[PDB]
This record gives sequence, structure tokens and C-alpha cells, in this order.
Amino acid sequence: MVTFHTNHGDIVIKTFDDKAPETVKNFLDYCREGFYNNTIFHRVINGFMIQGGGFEPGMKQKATKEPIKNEANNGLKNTRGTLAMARTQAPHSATAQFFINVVDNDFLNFSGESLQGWGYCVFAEVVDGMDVVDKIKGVATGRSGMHQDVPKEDVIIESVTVSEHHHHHH
Repeated sequence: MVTFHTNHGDIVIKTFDDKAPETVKNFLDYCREGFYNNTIFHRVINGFMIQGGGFEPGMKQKATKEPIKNEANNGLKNTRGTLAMARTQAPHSATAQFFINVVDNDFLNFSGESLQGWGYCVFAEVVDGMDVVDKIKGVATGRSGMHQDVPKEDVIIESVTVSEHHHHHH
């Protein structure tokens, strides 16, 4: 379990370790290293998704490690509440950025191992705090340079709690 402690409340996340093993390991390496501390939800599109895991306040892009291959051929769809990895047009380019689908986004789903079809890999789901997600998705936004859809008031992941102990989200 992973909890994002944001200034709009907690987002509690259950990872799909067996279905996205390398993606979950990469995510938990960034968590362990404090990478997500003081990062923002820098791209917020109501009716679509909210995206973070790349930038600190001031839109400063944090240094990342080597990218991961795309695990999206795992049968998991981009349904409301899922977390998936952001990436460039190259399928195997994801690093630390992720997004939370606020509605089912079928057009993001894997259809084939091709440049056009690989889609976006789901690796976790929100098990508590969708009300927080739904608050974030509605905030006022603007442009900040090459970035559109940037919240006017920063939505900040202040810290991240990773727990391995037993939990009740079963």
C-alpha cells in the first residue's frame, strides 16, 4: 500500500504487483528514494485524468532514472480510479510520471504490441480517497510555459507512505 498525502487529502493506492511487476518495482523505488515528496499534480483535465510524478512547485522537472518497458499487455483497463504510467510516443519510455483516470478512458487501453496500440500501463488503483481525486480534477488551471492544464494553486504531494504490513483493502 501507498498513500499520497496531498494538500487536498489522502489518496490510498493498492498496487498490482503480480500484473505489473516491473512497473510496481519502479514506482516503489521512486517512493523509497523520496522522489514524489514535494511534487505536484501538474496536469489536471476534468472529465479525463489527473497527472503527477514529474515536477516540483515552479514546474521544475525532477531528475529521473532509466525508463521501464511497457507492461500494458496485462489485461487491466484504464477504468475510473486506476493509475497508469505516462510516457512519450515510444512505448518503453515511462519513468516516474503517472496519472489517475477520473472516468473510463478506453482509448488509452492496450490493443496490440505496436507503436500505435501499446496503450498505457495500469499498475495500481485508488482504494480510498476518490473524493480527493474528484476535488483535484475540478480545480482552476492555466498555462505555465510548455505546460497546459496546470493548477493555478499547486496541488502538492507533501509526502508518501509505503507500507508492507497487512491491511484491510481486500
